[PDB]
Formats: sequence, structure tokens, C-alpha cells
Amino acid sequence: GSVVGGLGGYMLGSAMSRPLIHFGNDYEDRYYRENMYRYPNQVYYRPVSEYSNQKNFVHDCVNITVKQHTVTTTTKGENFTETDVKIMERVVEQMCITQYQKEYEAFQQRGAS
Repeated sequence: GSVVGGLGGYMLGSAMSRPLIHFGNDYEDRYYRENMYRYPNQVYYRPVSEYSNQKNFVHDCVNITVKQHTVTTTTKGENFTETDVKIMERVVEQMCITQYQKEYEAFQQRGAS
């Protein structure tokens, strides 16, 4: 049916292990890795087979992934803090770079058969 609402052709990645980021902060690092269960463990992205560059994928991947999760709690459940949003963008970023390096070489077969 729907992925989340009306993505635009975007999909859902595999359920990965959430990478630790460093934020230059004693607090935010801890708040992240201690609360990390709260944050997403998959990312929402569009077909990289189209995309001419990983960078553009990473922006939309980050932006979109949070936008699903964020909209579908922030105005549909609980208003996430802007620090939650910011940390989440970063987790998603380091997830996205690995999702790409699978997706990219994946789709070239999975979407070509």
C-alpha cells in the first residue's frame, strides 16, 4: 500500500545498525547513543540508478528519511526536539552512505531484471 503517506517513488532500506556519530558535544553524543533505540534504523530513498551522483542521493536520502519519521511523529504523535531532528539527520547520513553502496550496485541488477 503506502510506504508512509505519499513518498514520490521512494522506498525503504534494510534494517541496519545505527552508527555512532561524534557531534563535538559531550551531551549530544551521549543523548544519541543512550537514546539510540528511539531513532530510525532504516532510511527512505529514491532509485539511485537514476541519480548521477551519490551526493544528491545523500541529501534527498537524509532529508526524506527524517521527513517521513519527523512528520509521522512531530505532527502525528510527539513533537521531536530540534536536537532529535539534528542527531537523526546525522545517523541517517552515515546510514545513507552505506545504503547507497549497496542500493547502487543492487539496483543495477534488482531493477534491471
